[PDB]
Amino acid sequence: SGPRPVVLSGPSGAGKSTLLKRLLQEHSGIFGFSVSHTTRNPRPGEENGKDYYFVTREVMQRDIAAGDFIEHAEFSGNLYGTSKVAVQAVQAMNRICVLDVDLQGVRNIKATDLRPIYISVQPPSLHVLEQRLRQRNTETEESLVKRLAAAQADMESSKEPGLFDVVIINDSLDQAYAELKEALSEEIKKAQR
Ligand SMILES: Nc1ncnc2c1ncn2[C@@H]1O[C@H](COP(=O)(O)OP(=O)(O)O)[C@@H](O)[C@H]1O
Ligand SMILES: Nc1nc2c(ncn2[C@@H]2O[C@H](COP(=O)(O)O)[C@@H](O)[C@H]2O)c(=O)[nH]1
Ligand code: ALF
Ligand SMILES: [K+]
Ligand SMILES: [Mg+2]
Repeated sequence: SGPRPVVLSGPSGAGKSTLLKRLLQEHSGIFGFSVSHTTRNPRPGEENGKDYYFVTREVMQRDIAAGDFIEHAEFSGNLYGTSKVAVQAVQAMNRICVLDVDLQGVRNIKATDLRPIYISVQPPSLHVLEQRLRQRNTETEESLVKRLAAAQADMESSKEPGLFDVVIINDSLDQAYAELKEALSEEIKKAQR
């Protein structure tokens, strides 16, 4: 009836992070980022407590047994999870929770009662995704290949009926960001009432 959380997914290197950062900055009073937990090493320019909760695998696994995570899955040999407190933190600020998860996270979230909107940020082609991943250069050659492999599997699943409410083709960043705003108009209107 009113505002609902937002689940944004897609293949690695498809522009999900950049689209969210512009959305969060331009709409700080509407959207709050869900800070997931990860076991991978921090990228340059990454800050703990904002992009992720950078923890070791022992710390992450101790939290899984403690039940701190609404969802969790492994990706590229590193652990990821959405903590229950991460969603509650955004809810405590009267903001729409925006989550960045993989395909496994989306299916896990389909079980939960958050009832979010599902947005898939897709590249124009698989080859373009490789170039954008290679330009970022934050992954090893082996990690890039398996990230490419998971991209195509998530690419085909993006066409699953009823999985993604809205699919964004990330060809032009301005065009993709405009489409993101348009699909979020109902959420922004609901939050502002
Ligand atoms: N519209 C676009 N055109 C060209 N490159 C883009 C576009 N959007 C994003 N990128 C590339 O994607 C990279 C960042 O991707 P990122 O959002 O971190 O991937 P993920 O979706 O896994 O978070 C940047 O290096 C940027 O060059
Ligand atoms: N299941 C799940 N996946 C996540 C979570 N956070 C990030 N991911 C996904 O894991 C991958 C990690 O990408 P990175 O953040 O290392 O660039 C991305 O596909 C991202 O969407 C999470 O909390 N849970
Ligand atoms: F969210 Al990414 F590579 F930046 F999976
Ligand atoms: K996240
Ligand atoms: Mg990201």
